[PDB]
Amino acid sequence: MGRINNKIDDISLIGRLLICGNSVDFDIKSVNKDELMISLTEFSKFLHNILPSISVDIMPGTNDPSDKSLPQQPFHKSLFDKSLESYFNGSNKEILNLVTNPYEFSYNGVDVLAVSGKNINDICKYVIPSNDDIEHRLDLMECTMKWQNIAPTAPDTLWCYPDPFVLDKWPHVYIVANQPYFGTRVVEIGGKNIKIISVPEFSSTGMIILLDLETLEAETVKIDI
Amino acid sequence: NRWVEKWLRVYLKCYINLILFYRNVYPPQSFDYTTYQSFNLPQFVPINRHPALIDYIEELILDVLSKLTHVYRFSICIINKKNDLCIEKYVLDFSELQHVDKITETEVFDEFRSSLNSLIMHLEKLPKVNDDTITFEAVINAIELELGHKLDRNRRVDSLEEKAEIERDSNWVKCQEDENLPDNNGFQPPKIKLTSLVGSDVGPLIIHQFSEKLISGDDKILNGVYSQYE
Amino acid sequence: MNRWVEKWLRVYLKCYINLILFYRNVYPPQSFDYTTYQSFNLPQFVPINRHPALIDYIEELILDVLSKLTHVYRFSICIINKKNDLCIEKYVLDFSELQIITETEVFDEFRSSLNSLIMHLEKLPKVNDDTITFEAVINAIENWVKCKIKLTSLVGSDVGPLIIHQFSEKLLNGVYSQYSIFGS
Amino acid sequence: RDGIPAQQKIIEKCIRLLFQTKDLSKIKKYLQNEFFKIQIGKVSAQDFCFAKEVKLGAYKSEKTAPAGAVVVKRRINEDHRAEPQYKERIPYLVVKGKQGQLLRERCVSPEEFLEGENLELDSEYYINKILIPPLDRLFNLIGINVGNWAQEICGEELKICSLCDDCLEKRSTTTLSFLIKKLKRQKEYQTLKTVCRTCSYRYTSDAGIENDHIASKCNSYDCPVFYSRVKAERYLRDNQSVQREEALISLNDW
Amino acid sequence: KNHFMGQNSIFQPIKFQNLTRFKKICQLVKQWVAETLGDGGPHEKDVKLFVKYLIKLCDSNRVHLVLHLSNLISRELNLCAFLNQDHSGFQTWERILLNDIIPLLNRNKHTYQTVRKLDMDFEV
Amino acid sequence: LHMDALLTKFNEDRSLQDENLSQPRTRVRIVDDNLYNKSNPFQLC
Amino acid sequence: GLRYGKRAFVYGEPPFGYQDILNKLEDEGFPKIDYKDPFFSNPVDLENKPYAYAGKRFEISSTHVSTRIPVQFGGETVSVYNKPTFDMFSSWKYALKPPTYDAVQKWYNKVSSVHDSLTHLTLEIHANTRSDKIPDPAIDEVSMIIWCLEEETFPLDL
Amino acid sequence: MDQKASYFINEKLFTEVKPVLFTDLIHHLKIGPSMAKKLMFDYYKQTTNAKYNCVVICCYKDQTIKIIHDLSNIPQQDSIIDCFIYAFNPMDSFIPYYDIIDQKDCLTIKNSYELKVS
DNA sequence: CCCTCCCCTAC
Ligand code: SF4
Repeated sequence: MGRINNKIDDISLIGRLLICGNSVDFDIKSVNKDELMISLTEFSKFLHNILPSISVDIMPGTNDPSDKSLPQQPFHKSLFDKSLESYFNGSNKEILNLVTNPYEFSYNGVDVLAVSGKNINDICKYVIPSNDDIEHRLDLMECTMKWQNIAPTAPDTLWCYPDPFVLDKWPHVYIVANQPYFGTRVVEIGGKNIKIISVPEFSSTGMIILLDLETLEAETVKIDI
Repeated sequence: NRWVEKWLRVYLKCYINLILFYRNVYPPQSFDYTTYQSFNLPQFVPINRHPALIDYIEELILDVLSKLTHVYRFSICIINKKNDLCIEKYVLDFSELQHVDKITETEVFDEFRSSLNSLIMHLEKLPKVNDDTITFEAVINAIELELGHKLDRNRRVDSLEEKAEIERDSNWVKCQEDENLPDNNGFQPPKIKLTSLVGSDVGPLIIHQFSEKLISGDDKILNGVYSQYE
Repeated sequence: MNRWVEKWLRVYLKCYINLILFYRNVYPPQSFDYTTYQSFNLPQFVPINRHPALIDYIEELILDVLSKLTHVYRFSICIINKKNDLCIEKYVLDFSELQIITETEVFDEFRSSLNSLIMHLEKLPKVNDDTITFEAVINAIENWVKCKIKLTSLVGSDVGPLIIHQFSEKLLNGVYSQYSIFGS
Repeated sequence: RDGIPAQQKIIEKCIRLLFQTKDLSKIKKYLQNEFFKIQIGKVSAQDFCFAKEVKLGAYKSEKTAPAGAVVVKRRINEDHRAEPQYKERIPYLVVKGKQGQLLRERCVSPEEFLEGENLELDSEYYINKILIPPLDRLFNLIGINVGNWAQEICGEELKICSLCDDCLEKRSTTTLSFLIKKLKRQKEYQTLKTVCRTCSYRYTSDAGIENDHIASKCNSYDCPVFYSRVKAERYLRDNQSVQREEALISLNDW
Repeated sequence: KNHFMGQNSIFQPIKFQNLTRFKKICQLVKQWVAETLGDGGPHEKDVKLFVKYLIKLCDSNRVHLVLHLSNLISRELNLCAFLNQDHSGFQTWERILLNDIIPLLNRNKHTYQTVRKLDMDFEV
Repeated sequence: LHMDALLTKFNEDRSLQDENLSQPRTRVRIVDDNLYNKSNPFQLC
Repeated sequence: GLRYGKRAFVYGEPPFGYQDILNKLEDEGFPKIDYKDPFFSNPVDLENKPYAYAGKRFEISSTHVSTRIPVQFGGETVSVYNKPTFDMFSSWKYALKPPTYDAVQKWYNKVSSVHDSLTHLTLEIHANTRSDKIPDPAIDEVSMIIWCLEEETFPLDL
Repeated sequence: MDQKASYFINEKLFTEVKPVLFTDLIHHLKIGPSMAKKLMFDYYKQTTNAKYNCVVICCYKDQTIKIIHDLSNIPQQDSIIDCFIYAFNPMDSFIPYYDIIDQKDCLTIKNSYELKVS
């Protein structure tokens, strides 16, 4: 909101805020509805305190109460405080929009692909004696882009369907969440330029990424305590 | 009588957990900062993870709430493990409690948060307490009730409620005011210290709070329990 | 008045003697009855010796003590180390009552005194077997034969004419060994 | 071996509790919990199968034939090559049946029981005839009977009665509970599938596609993981799951 | 509930200026002491009423409330310094809050049963 | 430098400008062309 | 040692000892060790009914304080008959002891170049059955055979 | 603006035990963040009773927001671009509580997209 | 309610 840095001109350049998932972390094996409701009410309080200042886009996460399959549907129309009824009337979705786990945000004519990161964690959990670092993760992202698919490990990532994961148009910017390391790289495959950004988790090393659409540049802001 | 009891139980649980954590009655490693303890706690009150301790605290809170009509003062007594001397007394004064059988959750939880914050502010300023050299007790002050005399009829239990009632009736013993305090030896007699703290003043719940501290002695009192100077 | 005092003092003395006997090693465990007896409606288990002879002897001693209650100033139970003939521990019940008081007040006072005694005996260090013997001693104010301290005060009856004060004192050659007495 | 593994485990646990704690209240509570679990249906369905050998040529008549002989003959009728060897144990289960039906009539085979869409095990018959006699024999010497303990035990949610089958809306709580249940079931199914894939890697020697299909093709009846996977699939494909999805859609229609 | 409360609640709170809630009367006292500083001195009747309320409050074994009120007055006086100092209002208020309060703290050491053992000097 | 030195170096010389709060500056308008386009490949029923 | 006092009367020595008490009790007719019979943790399961089987009476009692008989002096139980008389402004203290510091800390801390055997051969088959009918030695042919001679006891190393 | 924000801070700090942030003053007096920071700087002085623990953050050149905990050795002294008191804490533990704030006209940056109902 | 057949175990 510009309250901390006080640079109104610089802060106002942030048109939209995109939450990539993992808003609430819980163990589904032993969890009650009361604690999840408390966490969701806290998240709704934050959203109501930040929605007037900036638009917020909510994306499903791996540990969030959403479908375990990779094509996760949006969170719900429910699970939020009663103060969000105006935002959830249905007509006003431009400032608070919930999308599926894989989506193509056409932000100001720039199409970007964002996922929760379950696929990368799925290949990471496998041990391949033929090939967990930032460079290794970036090489994995490069291989994923080159193979023209989003989830190379189909059984681990998705379960059946009701194939969307087969790419039909290359996005300008690749966004993957829930990664221990942050890295950015510009690539050139087949004469096309694709940017890959791996935003890190906010619970540990809570740094965020500011992606400038004009110059295709990403800068990191670190928050300590 | 439905929502009031829940809020009172939550407040008592947070009070007991904070008192145990900040006075080093139990190791801080066992205590964990958490918000959910099957109830919506007002703040991040540290709750111990010991199942036996959790059950004991819950049973104590339930027993206190069961006789809250005849109880006008609830206190937590801190006594040294070595010698039976009360070195710290924390009192939750229930002056009126507005007992009505006929306020929302935000205001009550705000008052509870303010009370717990004042208690924490009082507790941090206190000196550190050595490990495995302190114990806590529960002493309540009543107006009109007799405990332990309900087993004179040889009653046979048939339901869980009556068994719990007969257990709670005989779980208290009669004591006297100013019993565990030093007996005023006269050689630099101890002078207890009184500190006043703000209490919750919601419409259904009116609560006053204060604490007692020895802050004195005549040798053999507060010895090796305050971690020397600091 | 005095009828209730004597009636409850008999039971209180019997329970105190039995608890002192069981919690120490004057007599071996699993020789008492701690499962089917309650002293003063306390949640704690009060043990009673299964041998009729020992119980009869204890009752006779209590009755003899109460017969001369107006002439005894102090009553105590001693802990004696074998082959040393020294009083390692002494549990003294001071008497200062003067010969009104309701029955339930006396009952509650005795219940509190027994609770304090049980709590004090619970934390006592473990003692090895076949090394301790007990003896009852009374002090005359102003059969029976002529005869470092760690005092621990216990709450006694003070609800009126009863001014009984309970306290214990402590301090052997390796008799005390650290080791849940109800687990066997 | 004439009984079931579940009764053996229950008897062993009860005997151990009686010999160690000597508290009949704990045994009663455990027995009530087990009976409630059996009545509800949250059982592995593998420890409730009998194992009795059958001798085809050593039976006086069809009427005197054992319970497993009926299953053996039923399997032989559909295929003559399924002839068991002499003194070979034949697993079978007892599904629920009409009042007065003979025990040998049902004789539900595990293959037919698992494949059955609307086949429910006889919880009452098992609970009585497999638990009450042996527990009574082991406990009547003390002076108590297990029969008393056994006999003492419209709407999506449990409002007594109520479309969506829900009287109180409570959207923020009902949808949270539905999501929690669905997430737990999905996580259990995913863990079971991963375990089955890892087990089938022994033959497949591959962790990618075309091995999960082989892992799901497994139908071994000697492994509890297969029974758990079958139960999870039935729960996912049950009408209750459809009702929960419809209720979620109705609540999210605002 | 059992014909033993004796009032609307288990105990009858001390009422001053037709006020019952302790926080409400504390805020009223804070407002009074804040506005009285600029007036050059509180009225004698108000001080007498406050003293009577304090002595009634002590007589019911509520010395914690008296200590809380004294702490509130002392905190207000401390926080009003460097801005409301030496205007004939702070000196008189400090003198009153000393003379009519500090000695009044160590009186009537009762707890509905005999007299409390030892003594207390209070944090104040 | 001490905390007080930094505080008196930074906060004391506050600009106190461009903070009228009566006419706040408008945020950069970023639109989502796929918000109403629908036809999401990953959308499932 | 601790002095008895200025004027103290000593009682007679106890008739029994630490080791002879058990032998005397056994000779009296009671078992040396009174092993606890099966009981009920809570009296709610007692049901207040006679427990018997095949004409043999069984006595079952709970260890809870509700059903425990009061301590009797001289063979006669003692109890209060008059109604309790509660006074005003009475203070009470909890009886049950809390868990100790040591227990909590411990809980947190833990959480020959001569052939003397027989040659062995193993065979298994695979048959391509039609639909689901199992192998049939009349309409189904053998498609694969696997053999594995036991190398542990197989000599000649051919 | 003085004698009102100071009184509000005094009340929120001592009448009820609760840490106060500058956003609270933005909600209360509807003033800009710079004015609220100046108010915290003014209130930090002329206070004899040190009954609160001030919380000061550091805004680095790389926008590395850090909470000061040692108050003795702050790394990169020359790299700090802004310094002000984040909040006043009456005790060591912060544990702030957040609720619904009706920001009707206290916004300093307003999104280009408005809100419409029905 | 008791007999017969089948299953299973202990020595
Ligand atoms: S079922 Fe049992 S055996 Fe068959 S695959 Fe899954 S685990 Fe391996």
